[PDB]
Amino acid sequence: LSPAGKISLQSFTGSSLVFFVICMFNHYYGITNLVVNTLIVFFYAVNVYFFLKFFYNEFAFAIAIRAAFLGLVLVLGLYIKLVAPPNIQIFGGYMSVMALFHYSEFLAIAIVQPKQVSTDSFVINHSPQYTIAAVSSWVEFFIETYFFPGLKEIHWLSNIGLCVCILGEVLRKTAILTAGSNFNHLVQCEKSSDHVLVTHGVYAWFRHPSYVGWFYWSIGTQIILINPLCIPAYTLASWMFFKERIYIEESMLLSFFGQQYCDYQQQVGTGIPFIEGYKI
Amino acid sequence: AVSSVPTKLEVVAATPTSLLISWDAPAVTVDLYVITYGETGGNSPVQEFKVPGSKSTATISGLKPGVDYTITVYAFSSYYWPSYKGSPISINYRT
Ligand SMILES: Nc1ncnc2c1ncn2[C@@H]1O[C@H](CSCC[C@H](N)C(=O)O)[C@@H](O)[C@H]1O
Ligand SMILES: CCCCCCCC/C=C\CCCCCCCCOC(=O)[C@H](O)CO
Ligand SMILES: CCCCCCCCCCC
Ligand SMILES: CCCCCCCCCCC
Ligand SMILES: CCCCCCCCCCC
Ligand SMILES: CCCCCCCCCC
Ligand SMILES: CCCCCCCCCC
Repeated sequence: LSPAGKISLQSFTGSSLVFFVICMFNHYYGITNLVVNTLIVFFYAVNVYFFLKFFYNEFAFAIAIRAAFLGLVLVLGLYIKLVAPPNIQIFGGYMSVMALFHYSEFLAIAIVQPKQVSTDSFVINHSPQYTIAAVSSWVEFFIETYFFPGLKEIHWLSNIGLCVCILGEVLRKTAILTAGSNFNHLVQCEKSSDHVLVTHGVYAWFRHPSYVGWFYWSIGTQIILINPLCIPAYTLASWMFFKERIYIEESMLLSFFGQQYCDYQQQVGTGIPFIEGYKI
Repeated sequence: AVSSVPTKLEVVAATPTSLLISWDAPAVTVDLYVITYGETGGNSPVQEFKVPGSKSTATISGLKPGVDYTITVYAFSSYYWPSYKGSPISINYRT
């Protein structure tokens, strides 16, 4: 695929392979201490940072190091899910789901829209309120797992969170592929000379299938963690953000395609409950 | 432009009926802007239009000479999570 797309794929899988070997070695040799595993990973994390900076220029390295970091998180997540105490294994699957989301998001844009692929395509915030929400779900888990270890040992509940995240991920990426170059991480206020209306595929089910997948995926992450406080908070925060986003987004779509989108609003719903869009 | 919202909103050049406005784009990625302009304390609702998030200027026409106006810039960005509309910046200018 695109050059920037190949850089991310080489770094992501290469980094995944490197730390896969490290974790395999640490497991078969009984290397169990959390801080020893931390320093072994940190040691080689430094090596990948400097080998990549040597082989890539500024633009490519910015992409490569993020892809390598996400591969690191992926393997460490699966590593934790397999070997950590049942009190903690849940967090490993959450880490892996998160890493795959952000990387596959970059790869989708690289496949579908090579012209504007940037470090922003990893869709990482990098927003104080958003970062607090993310960290607050980490502290809830570990505070709750310390006082109520049995809560995080209900693996069938967490695996339900796995299912909705996979489903939401499939829905999301399919939408990006179906929309082609009509997709964009940034809402467009001006009509491109090649921008056409998409009403087939998952766009026949929902008007905003990528937001539907993102909406349920985000809730799913907190079902994985079995976080009783973050699940409703994430649901509401997610819901209000897409209500605002969809509202302005459909006002621009009506000016783009006029009655074609008006007819599309009458035939297909948004896909998120209680969000109507730019319509009565 | 260290701020996370639009700053340094200003009329650069003006004619009795039109304005050339400009602002400092925030340090964050902006999808689009919404520009509003209306007669300061007028009876009519204000006007509105959109400019791409990559631009930092706009032009307003059809204004009455010698009238006080209030202009406001709204940035839309994922940085404002869980909101999508950002905090506004306003100025006043008499044509
Ligand atoms: N049905 C459609 N057909 C073509 N483009 C669409 C579209 N719906 C939204 N878009 C465009 O896609 C960009 C956002 S990407 C998100 C697309 C859609 N809201 C979804 O969730 O699947 C916006 O700039 C918007 O103009
Ligand atoms: C592995 C992760 C999960 C992947 C999920 C796969 C998607 C499953 C959902 C829909 C599959 C669509 C196939 C049938 C289309 C028929 C449409 C029209 O139908 C009709 O009109 C016929 O009468 C139906 O019989
Ligand atoms: C393991 C995922 C690899 C994705 C490669 C996609 C390449 C798309 C090329 C389009 C012509
Ligand atoms: C994909 C990461 C593999 C890390 C090694 C885990 C081996 C543990 C197996 C216990 C069933
Ligand atoms: C059990 C510790 C409680 C701290 C986490 C509260 C989560 C509230 C979500 C607000 C984003
Ligand atoms: C000193 C009192 C300690 C009480 C422990 C209760 C734990 C509640 C976790 C939410
Ligand atoms: C997840 C799909 C549930 C149905 C919600 C559709 C609401 C659209 C109203 C416009």
